[PDB]
Amino acid sequence: ASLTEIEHLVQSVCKSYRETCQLRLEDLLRQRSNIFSREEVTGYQRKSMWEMWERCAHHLTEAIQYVVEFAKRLSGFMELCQNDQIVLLKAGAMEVVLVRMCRAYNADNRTVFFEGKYGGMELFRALGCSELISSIFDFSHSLSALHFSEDEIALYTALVLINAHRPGLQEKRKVEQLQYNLELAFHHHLCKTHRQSILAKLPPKGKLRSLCSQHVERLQIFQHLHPIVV
Ligand SMILES: CCS(=O)(=O)c1ccc(CC(=O)Nc2ccc(C(C)(C)C(=O)Nc3ccccc3)cc2)cc1
Repeated sequence: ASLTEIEHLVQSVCKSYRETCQLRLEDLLRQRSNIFSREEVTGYQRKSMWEMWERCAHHLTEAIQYVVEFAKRLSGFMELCQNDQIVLLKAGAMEVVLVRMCRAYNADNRTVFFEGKYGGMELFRALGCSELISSIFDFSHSLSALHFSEDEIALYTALVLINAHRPGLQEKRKVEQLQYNLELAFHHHLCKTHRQSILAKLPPKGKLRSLCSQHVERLQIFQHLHPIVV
């Protein structure tokens, strides 16, 4: 893999992320002053846990759909067998969402974009799972503070997804080769942008898995068997 191949692969992954990022970064940041009022917050707190889990699942499933599309545009991804595609997506899509969603987090007032406005962790009271939400907010606070560029998000989320250690993979060696090229690209690009300092600051990969797994443990009771097309 020449300089040209790596630098192509960078530009390419950043293309596919931009065409699938769901909400423009620009819009997210401008909407930061649009904050839920105390009345609006109380409205969400009073909702049943069934309705809140349903709404949140719906928004997560939409976010996953845009991640499927991102994966469908990674060159390498389609070359894999139907089984591994599904395996990487089942395991990975939600972890990508978690990373992506840090774009919708405002560290100044500890709020997240949700149904057209910004609100704090208190919006989600009715869900019951306060430890989890706090962990998600702490994680996002942490990721927020190192100012991931959009291309950094693209390169990083591509590696979140293209992970050769996922159990169930039938063509593991192929995923490794692809994981390896995405690593060269990420590192290459960090080098050119003088951003190599973020590497030691990234979360451990087991952290994404655990937050997303903890999530699904407290969601299992309300939602399972989600249709999600490829
Ligand atoms: C993700 C792409 S994006 O364009 O940046 C974006 C699109 C749409 C939205 C609006 C939007 O769905 N907000 C939203 C949705 C859910 C949650 C909660 C309920 C806390 C949640 O469960 N978060 C979570 C995320 C990943 C993994 C596990 C849990 C909080 C906020 C926000 C950001």
